[PDB]
Amino acid sequence: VNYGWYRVAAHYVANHATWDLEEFQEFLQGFGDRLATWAEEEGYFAEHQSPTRQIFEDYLDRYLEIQGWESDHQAFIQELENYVNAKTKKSKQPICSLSSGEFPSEDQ
RNA sequence: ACUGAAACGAUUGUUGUGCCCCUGGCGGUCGCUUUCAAUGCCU
Repeated sequence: VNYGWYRVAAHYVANHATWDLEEFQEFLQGFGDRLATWAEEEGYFAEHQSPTRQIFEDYLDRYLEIQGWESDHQAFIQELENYVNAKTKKSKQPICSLSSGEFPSEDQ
């Protein structure tokens, strides 16, 4: 619940108590852009992963066809292998509740 | 392991509370217990 920041904010809002909500939002938009520039001049944030692009490129490769595309037989073994292990310690995230689990899944 | 193995939409609850089959009403009207009779017969 990170109670400490509510004390920080309440000091800045008490010191500048003359503000209304809209001239406050004009402050905080400038505070965010300072934070953004400062974070990337120091390099203090990561180039985070891109997993949904990869599984989406593989979703297209299984299920989209234009006439005259080359096509392969799907490896349905991976869809069974993921079900056979869905309740076994060697599965890291839960299996999909809306589908078979042939693509990587994550908690809802 | 049947997309599996076990699997209570459940618990509690008043169709309730008030209510005059009520008000008005003459068993009424007409009607002779009537009609006839020797306290009699003799001293």
